[PDB]
Amino acid sequence: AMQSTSNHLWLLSDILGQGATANVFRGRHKKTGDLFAIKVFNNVQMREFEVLKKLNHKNIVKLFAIEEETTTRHKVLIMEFCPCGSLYTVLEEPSNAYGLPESEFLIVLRDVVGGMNHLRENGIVHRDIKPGNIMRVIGEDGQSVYKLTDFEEYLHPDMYEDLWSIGVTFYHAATGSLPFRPFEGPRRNKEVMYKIITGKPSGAISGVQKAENGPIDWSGDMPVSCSLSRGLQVLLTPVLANILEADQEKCWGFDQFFAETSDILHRMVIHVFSLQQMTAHKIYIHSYNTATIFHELVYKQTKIISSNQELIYEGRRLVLEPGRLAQHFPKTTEENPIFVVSREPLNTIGLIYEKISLPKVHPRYDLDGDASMAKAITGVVCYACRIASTLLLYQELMRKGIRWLIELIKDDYNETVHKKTEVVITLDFCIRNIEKTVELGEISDIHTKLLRLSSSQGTIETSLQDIDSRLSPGGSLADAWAHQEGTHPKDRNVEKLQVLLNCMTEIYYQFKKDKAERRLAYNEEQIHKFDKQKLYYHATKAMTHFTDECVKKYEAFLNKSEEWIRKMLHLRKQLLSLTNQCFDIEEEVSKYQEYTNELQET
Ligand SMILES: Nc1nc2oc3ccc(C4CCS(=O)(=O)CC4)cc3c(=O)c2cc1C(=O)O
Repeated sequence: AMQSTSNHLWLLSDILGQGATANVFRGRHKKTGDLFAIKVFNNVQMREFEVLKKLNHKNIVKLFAIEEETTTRHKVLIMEFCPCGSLYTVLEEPSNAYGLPESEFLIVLRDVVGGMNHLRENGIVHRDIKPGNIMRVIGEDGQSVYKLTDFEEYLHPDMYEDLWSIGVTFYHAATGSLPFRPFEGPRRNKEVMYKIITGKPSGAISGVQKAENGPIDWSGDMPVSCSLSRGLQVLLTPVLANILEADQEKCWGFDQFFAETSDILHRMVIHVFSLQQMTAHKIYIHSYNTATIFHELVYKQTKIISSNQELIYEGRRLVLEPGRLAQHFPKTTEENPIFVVSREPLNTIGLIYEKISLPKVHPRYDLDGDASMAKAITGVVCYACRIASTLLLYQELMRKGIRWLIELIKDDYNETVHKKTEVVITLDFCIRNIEKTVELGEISDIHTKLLRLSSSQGTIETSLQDIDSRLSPGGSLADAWAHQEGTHPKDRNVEKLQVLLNCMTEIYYQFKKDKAERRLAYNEEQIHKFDKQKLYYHATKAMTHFTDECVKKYEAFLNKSEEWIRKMLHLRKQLLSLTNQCFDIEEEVSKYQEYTNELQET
């Protein structure tokens, strides 16, 4: 049994979204077989619907045609089918439980901004913009494409009794959670939800009531679990904070919103890894800005002075001209960035993350309880699987940066030998050319000064070959410990966690299907119970392997890194002083090579 039309037909089982106005079915065309989104209304239109046909944009679901059903003669809308679901469906997956991927987040912001701007150029107010009103289509290039279509938690404080729901959506897509949540959720604590919005804190964007009828934990920054880069949070926070307060006097409006959002999307990314702080970063800088502004953003994200920023890329030093535009910088990835080191001693911090534990599993056979329990616990393992791959990246980036920096130091040492041979040759060809010619005080004073030079020049040679003995294998500065301390891709730790993650996701997706069915049979009930216990042994087995292998080896590698940083900073100061002791005596032998060697006489 199913409904049909002159051109389309759809089954009642293939139902997608179910709402108050109408329901949307997955239907096909009678002549082509192509799939469409059929909207059948449960219950002026012929003009306001044909004006939505001509609406053609990448970020808007195309309304193809309007046909009338066969049996009920209901107005049926034929719309573009988006097989991936809505943004809410995307945010339901455990990998996005603590926030969208950073690249995926930019696609959402681009399509959402690009879609509403085309609707404002035509004059359509969306009123309600939630992850449910944002569909997802896979483009011809494999990247997601988000589209608006349909035009309690996403309401303005005055409407609770336009840019608001956009700020709630972007915060939801960035943290994996809502900005304003009471204790028992926005249900019976609905009056608390309104008291949270009317608190008008302005600068703050979050309000978490972690106790029943307790306080409201405000914050102006993103949570630690945010999977966006710290450079992206700095540019995102003021956009939300200025669109999340009831004051129209203090509201931004679309023009300042569209301007500041277009500013973010037009910035390219320069990947930088602070080798001394063991921190990776992303610099959002416009392609027309100069490298001076680039060093400014690095200082605002690492507190390293701009003049002290020494850059390494692909095994060599990197000199940035202060006027060199950002679009001419070398292309960088998260795995091949620009290592920044500084002569000033820096604190070794490492990666900062929110340390979460497994929530306990209840024995109550609750199809809704087990589902909401399985969703949070699988998102925790994803976060632990996320941090595990980040710690592995930090360690492998550390090994390349250290294995490079020792070659850059050995390059500064080899340049010092070049200036040493230039002084030794000058010394010998000037201390012996005097012996050839050899009124006595004018010559004996030279040898009491030429022999002081060759003596202090020799002490440089001894303290140089000492550094050459330190930059040798096993010379109290070898990078061999980096390969024998932390975790490696050979251990395959990220994949070992990904194995237990898929089993927990398959159990979650099954419990998500078990909740749709109102009740289960006796046989299916015991499978829902047996796999609910396996969900605990997988999460417990993963958290054991995560903390007792990934974290321990990481903190052992980091602790060994902080010591090696000091021993490296120590050797750099010596080699710098030893080279400065070569330049000032390269010119001290210049005061005597032309002095007495060239007397005056006709
Ligand atoms: N044009 C539209 N195309 C739509 O395609 C959809 C395709 C798939 C799904 C499901 C995938 C897996 S799942 O787990 O079952 C969750 C939902 C939902 C939709 C959907 O809701 C939808 C709405 C519209 C609209 O215009 O409202």
